[PDB]
Amino acid sequence: KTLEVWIMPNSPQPAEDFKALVAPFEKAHGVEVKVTVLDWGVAWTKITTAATSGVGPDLTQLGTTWVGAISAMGVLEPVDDVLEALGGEKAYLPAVWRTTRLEGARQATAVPWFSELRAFYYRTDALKAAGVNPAEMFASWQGFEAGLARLKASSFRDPETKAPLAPLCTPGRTPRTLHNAAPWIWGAGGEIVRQAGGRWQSALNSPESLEGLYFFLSLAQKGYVPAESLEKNTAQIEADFQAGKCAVFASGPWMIQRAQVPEAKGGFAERTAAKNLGVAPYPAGPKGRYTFFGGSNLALFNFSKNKPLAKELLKYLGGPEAQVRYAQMTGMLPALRSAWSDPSFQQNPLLRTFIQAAQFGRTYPSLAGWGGVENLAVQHLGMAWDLVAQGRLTREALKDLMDKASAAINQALRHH
Ligand SMILES: OC[C@H]1O[C@@H](O[C@H]2[C@H](O)[C@@H](O)[C@H](O[C@H]3[C@H](O)[C@@H](O)[C@H](O[C@H]4[C@H](O)[C@@H](O)[C@H](O)O[C@@H]4CO)O[C@@H]3CO)O[C@@H]2CO)[C@H](O)[C@@H](O)[C@@H]1O
Ligand SMILES: O=S([O-])[O-]
Ligand SMILES: [Cl-]
Ligand SMILES: [Cl-]
Repeated sequence: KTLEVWIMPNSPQPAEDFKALVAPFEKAHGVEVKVTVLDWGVAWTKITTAATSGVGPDLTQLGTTWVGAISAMGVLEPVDDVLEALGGEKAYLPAVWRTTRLEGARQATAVPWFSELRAFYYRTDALKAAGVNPAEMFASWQGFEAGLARLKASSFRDPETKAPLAPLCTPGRTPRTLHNAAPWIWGAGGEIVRQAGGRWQSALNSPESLEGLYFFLSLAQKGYVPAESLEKNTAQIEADFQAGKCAVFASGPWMIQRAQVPEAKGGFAERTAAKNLGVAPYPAGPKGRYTFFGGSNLALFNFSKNKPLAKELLKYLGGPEAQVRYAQMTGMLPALRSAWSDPSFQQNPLLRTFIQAAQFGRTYPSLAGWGGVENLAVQHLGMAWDLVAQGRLTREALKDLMDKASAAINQALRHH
């Protein structure tokens, strides 16, 4: 007997860690779990091709923001039974519960696996050298910009690179997601989409969304993000932070784990950044404090030939033992609320900051059209980063680009 599972790179050795996670299950049931690791860049294509073709695994990892879209194609097995066996609605943060289904759908189609949310890594040595108190820098938009100005004026040089650090690293290539931009949209009192009388519309071109997006993109145009960074993607910016080229960088809790792993094993423990590593929440914007809260769920294709066994594996991977173990392996947080209280998560001072930041966590709505909405948004946001790189992003040009984005998004949303 065989189960196939598709996962994304959640840990330093994704396949080996997942095999070690499921070895007790394999023994107890007399079964082999075969795993295939999909890059996040190609996962959507691979998963939607399995969905329409009927050729795929028994289980796939799904990003929380994708559950609605894949569920709407009618290809996922109901898993309300698994969720009831895991403790039902009360066993999960409501934000997590809402990712188990397409908004407004009758049955659940995904089991929560892990949660993640975004905060700022910072170089503790660089902020001390600049005279920046992270408590002031990360409290407010004004404190954020004031600390980036101090980091820009700093005479600090990395002790390995013998070079200055960039104040902020953020990618300017066409993003794959709005994860980096969302907290600035939200902090200004904006939204990506808004429901009015049942129907979803873009709000990327609202005055509030434009204020937040402009604030964020203009940090790079004011010189706090180097030119080189706007020609880089997330993976390259992450490597730059790890190699000691950036003072401040937004990411998920996984990087805490990677900071404790040797380079040999796909970590960065030997690097100065790992030994001078701090974490602070996103600053409060004028309409409050938000950060992106996501993670990944597991779903069972309705064409699987091993549904009963597959659901046993969903109950295993969703349950307390596997939930704590996999969070430990990945640096992610458990999707199961009770597992947050495990003392292993409360003892890393950096992870404790992620946990506290979850009070301001915000999710995308679970829409059928989400894949197309985010794809359309990031294509237009890619062009606004192109203007930034030329010093030509004006409020007017950003409004023009978000009006186009909003037309495209409203036209896609009318197709559901
Ligand atoms: O949008 C869909 C989905 O996104 C989820 O967020 C994902 C990001 O999409 C993804 O790009 C990000 O990828 C991380 C990966 O998790 C890490 O393991 C990896 O970390 C190491 C890695 O071990 C090495 O192999 C790699 O080469 O280098 C890095 C350096 O430390 O870093 C990548 C790149 O950022 O992971 C996110 C979390 O899963 C949301 O969570 C979800 O809600 C969305 O639906
Ligand atoms: O940053 S100035 O263009 O508002
Ligand atoms: Cl961005
Ligand atoms: Cl939103």
